[PDB]
Amino acid sequence: IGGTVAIIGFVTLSAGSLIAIQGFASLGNIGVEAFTGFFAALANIRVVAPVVTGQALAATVGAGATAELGAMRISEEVDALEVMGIKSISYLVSTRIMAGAIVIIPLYAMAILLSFMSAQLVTTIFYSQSVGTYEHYFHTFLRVDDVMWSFLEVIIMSVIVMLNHCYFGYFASGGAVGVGEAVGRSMRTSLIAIVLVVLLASLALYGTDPNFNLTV
Amino acid sequence: TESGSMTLYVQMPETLALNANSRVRVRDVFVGRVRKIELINWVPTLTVDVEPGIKLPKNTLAKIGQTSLLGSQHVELNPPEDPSSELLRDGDTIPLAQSSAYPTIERTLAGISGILTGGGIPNIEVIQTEVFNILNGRADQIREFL
Amino acid sequence: VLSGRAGLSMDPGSKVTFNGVPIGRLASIDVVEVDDNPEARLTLDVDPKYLDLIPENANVELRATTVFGNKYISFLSPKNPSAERLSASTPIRAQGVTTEFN
Amino acid sequence: IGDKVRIAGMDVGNVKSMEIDGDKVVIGYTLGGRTIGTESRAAIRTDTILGRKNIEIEPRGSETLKPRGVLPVGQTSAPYQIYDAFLDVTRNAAGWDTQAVRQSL
Amino acid sequence: LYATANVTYRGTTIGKVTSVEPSESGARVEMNIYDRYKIPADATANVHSVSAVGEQFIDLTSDSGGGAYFQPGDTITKATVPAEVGPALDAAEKGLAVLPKEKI
Amino acid sequence: GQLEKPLATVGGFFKMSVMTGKALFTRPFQWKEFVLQSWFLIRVAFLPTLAVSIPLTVLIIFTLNILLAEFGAADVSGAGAALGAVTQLGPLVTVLVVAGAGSTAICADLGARTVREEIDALEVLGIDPIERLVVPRVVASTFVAFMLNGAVITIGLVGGFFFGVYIQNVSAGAYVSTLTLLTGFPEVLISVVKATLFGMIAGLVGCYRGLTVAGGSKGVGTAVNETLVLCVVALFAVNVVLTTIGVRFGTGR
Amino acid sequence: RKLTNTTVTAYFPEVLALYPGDKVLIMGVRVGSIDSIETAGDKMKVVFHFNNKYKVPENATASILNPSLVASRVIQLSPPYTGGPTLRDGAVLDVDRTQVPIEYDEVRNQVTRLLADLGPTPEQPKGPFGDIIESFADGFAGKGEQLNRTLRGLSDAL
Amino acid sequence: RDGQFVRAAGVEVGKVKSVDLINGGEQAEVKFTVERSLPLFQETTAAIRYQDLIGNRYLELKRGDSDQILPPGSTIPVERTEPALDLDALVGGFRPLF
Repeated sequence: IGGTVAIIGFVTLSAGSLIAIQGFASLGNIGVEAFTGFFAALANIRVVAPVVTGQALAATVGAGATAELGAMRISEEVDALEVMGIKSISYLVSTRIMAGAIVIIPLYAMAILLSFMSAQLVTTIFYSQSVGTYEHYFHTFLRVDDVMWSFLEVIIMSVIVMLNHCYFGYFASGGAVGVGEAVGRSMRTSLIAIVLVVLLASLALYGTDPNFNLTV
Repeated sequence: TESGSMTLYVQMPETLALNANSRVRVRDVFVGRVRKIELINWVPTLTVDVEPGIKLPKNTLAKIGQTSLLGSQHVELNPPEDPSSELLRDGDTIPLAQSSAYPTIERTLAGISGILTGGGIPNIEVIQTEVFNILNGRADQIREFL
Repeated sequence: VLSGRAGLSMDPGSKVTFNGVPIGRLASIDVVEVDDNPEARLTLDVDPKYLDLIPENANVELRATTVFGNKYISFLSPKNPSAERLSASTPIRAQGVTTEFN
Repeated sequence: IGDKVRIAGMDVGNVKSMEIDGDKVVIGYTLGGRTIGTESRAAIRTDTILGRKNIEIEPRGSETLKPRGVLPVGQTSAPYQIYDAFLDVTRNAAGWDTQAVRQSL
Repeated sequence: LYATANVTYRGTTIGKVTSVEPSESGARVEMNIYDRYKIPADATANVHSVSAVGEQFIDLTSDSGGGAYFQPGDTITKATVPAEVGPALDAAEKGLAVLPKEKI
Repeated sequence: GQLEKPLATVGGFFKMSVMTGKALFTRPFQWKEFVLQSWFLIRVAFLPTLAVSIPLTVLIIFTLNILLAEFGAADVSGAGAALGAVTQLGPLVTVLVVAGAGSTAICADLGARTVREEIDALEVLGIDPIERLVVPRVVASTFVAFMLNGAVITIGLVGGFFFGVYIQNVSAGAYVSTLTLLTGFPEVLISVVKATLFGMIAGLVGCYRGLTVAGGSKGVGTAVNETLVLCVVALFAVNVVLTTIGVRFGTGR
Repeated sequence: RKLTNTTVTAYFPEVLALYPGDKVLIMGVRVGSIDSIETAGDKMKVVFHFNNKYKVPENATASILNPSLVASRVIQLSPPYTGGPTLRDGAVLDVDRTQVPIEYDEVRNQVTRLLADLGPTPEQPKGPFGDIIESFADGFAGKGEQLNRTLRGLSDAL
Repeated sequence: RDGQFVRAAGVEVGKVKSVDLINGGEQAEVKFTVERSLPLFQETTAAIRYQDLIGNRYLELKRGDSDQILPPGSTIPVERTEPALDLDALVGGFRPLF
């Protein structure tokens, strides 16, 4: 169906649609509905897109890695590697970490692109808002510095998630039954770690300077 | 809410839908909180907690006002122009004579709208038009007629 | 900064400005009894880069941003600025506070 | 579309359609099963300062307005916009000779 | 005016404000303008606000709309700033407060 | 033919869910298994639920407070604090910590039963697994999702209040008095509906994937991973649909 | 979109908060959109289009409107069509037949100017309006009945 | 609307049960609740006040002067009931002045 790319795309499109939908509804109820493009961007970059992309990446890539490493552990393939004079951790876990570091930036770029596209499409097609007003309030109140810091957060989070899932899959036990339990535990830990990382990074970055100006 | 805070009772004529946990302000400084807004014998009574270290004359004026147009409300406890030597102690009451409320934006606009709709405003322009017809190019002639 | 009243919609985190540009933020507000009269005392945290730029006789006003927005502390240069520069030990006062909607 | 339609200040329906017919706008709404007279007066009015609009109906007459009935343009009114008011004040005050006004007073 | 605010010509965006800093004579504003847009040398920089909520920007207005053009790295000495709200509220309150209402 | 392959598994899931509903409304209920599965899901997805809900609501409140303080309207923050927490934060944290923990646990447990031939042991004894196993697990999933959504909303609101008041120095009375400005009965009702549907769908997907495990040496792990991915995708789509339906009603309008 | 809608070029002294893609209205009903906005000397050239279903009078006025406090500004063709010659495709509207919103800084400037020019001063502490109110209240106090009687008698005699 | 607060001198004492139309739609009858401990009187008057600037309302009760207790279930006549601001009328009344 596309693999990690398709799942990431669907989940980020859903998150952007939710932002646009609820945002436009609430602002139209209040009356100040031209700020939707301003509201959506700060919703995606600050809170929604990093966390949502992290959970989808956790699920797909981390659960796949945990299952693969557990299957290798049960099938005595790690023992086969150790017998043939190979550092099992270097061959498996370090390779997974390098692959994740290489792959995370394109994945999060696609996630950000699709979240922005979904929010804009929902606001300016289904809700029939003019594209000019949306683009103005989007490009005026969005700072590329926020996007760069968000990319750094996502890279750190992906490294942590890959480490956690490789740990849970590498030391699996109990045959084929234990692999599923390892996957579940790894998923719980990954959710907690992703949310904590995003919270700490946002607290550190904008604790003093909110990096947003509207009034005088 | 800290130890040493004093408790006062303010008999407001009305509260203007003021909620509990609103801010008590002295010199526009948030220095207290309103605890309860129970209505006793059809006259609203407010229980107000004020932080320690504030001196208020016994004839202090209490006034319910608006903090911002799209925002909250508050209770101002401001000394009058002739403060008394006696001070408000714990449990003392600010009577109905010293309690008042600022006009709301709705009440002000309602008064203005009453003037506009019940005051014959559409006549004014007509009057002005006719005045413009009297004085149009005739000011010197009117002066010499005087 | 001492003043007769703090002003409504003036809370910690309010911008302190010089010539209209932010140079700091408001830290805290307190009520101080001066000659048996309560007054407002504001503590400002200012980046020391601009301290050498602010004259000693700088006018201080607790002005309003918008009709709906909050208030900010505004510093301006007087007609005859002093050679001395603003610092932590200089007593300063607010010339005026914008009138409330009440 | 979806703005409130009211009778005596209480909600009775919503706005369903707005179409251009000649030099007029035909606005179709619902009354929620209620009945108004054929002499009723409609008025588009500003609800809040942020720009919300709603229709107010004042029922008049003894005849009953049948479904798909149309109120005449002479029984309906349009609001005086807040931006129109600000425009009037500012454009009029910009041309004032305030020195002459003060001297005359 | 703040950094990342819009630079406009007669209301249309032609650039963005890079930095706003204090000075002894006021404020110093540095901005970047697309090279496709040339502004006349007699233009003035007016700080404006889009609505009552906020969204400040800076508009370069030239009545002539022609002639010599500014060069990169130059400065616009002519400036204008809005009337501000606090003084207006004070003036309105003081003007209304002096009217004798009993006489009215 | 390309679409016909996933459609077979889709039809198997739908037929299994229909049989589960028939067994729920026709055959006697399994109270003991329902209690056991309810307590299992509670013990497996309660602490992670709080550990994901508290930092997430703190982050949302921090972002909202700073953006509104720059905006100037910092007294209406509680409105947003309610508006997200009731309708999105609650059900979405429920989605995450139910699909990740409880759905995967159900899939792993039923896969363990399948690979150990316990399902065949039940089937040769004349017993029907769909009535004895799936129905209590789906009902327990729904019940636990309902309770966890309620707890998430409450904890998020309280944590947002405490953070905003004791850290960002907003006014407490403005927080508690503006909570009901944009949130009412429609919001809590749509939140309850979201939680119930999410729990039911997660239980159904977990049970269906657990019963159809492939064995081998990676079959159970693959089944758990597919369960998690399918649950995430389906719950996000259902959340989008229900959010549209809920905003159609609205408290503000 | 072309061949299905009529395109019109209009010149404005100022085009603020108006962007391509903003709506074009007739009597408040959307009929089209705005294509482009580019500087033309000291004016602003705005090319927009409206659906060919609707007809617009040849002497129409394209006015920029700001519907509310925070909204998307629109272009409305002010006179609704009632017959006669129609606005043909490729028409040009100059500054004489265009209008712009009032803007908020203009409102602030005029409020400040009127409150300063017609307000109290150190030499005139009450202001011109306060002084005229005081003079008319003091100078006609007790003369209401006398003035009424005099006016009635004058009207009857004349 | 229904469910909005009824406050006596600004202090919440009940809720609005329902609003219906009477006299052929020319008037609106509001049925509301008041805390049983609070008696109303023959000169008690009702008004409808803004809760905020985004469209929320509430009912406001003023005691009046007479001490004659209004029996429960009675109706306050239109002679002592007044509406809210009606902002559209306020804005439209400025047209001749400007």
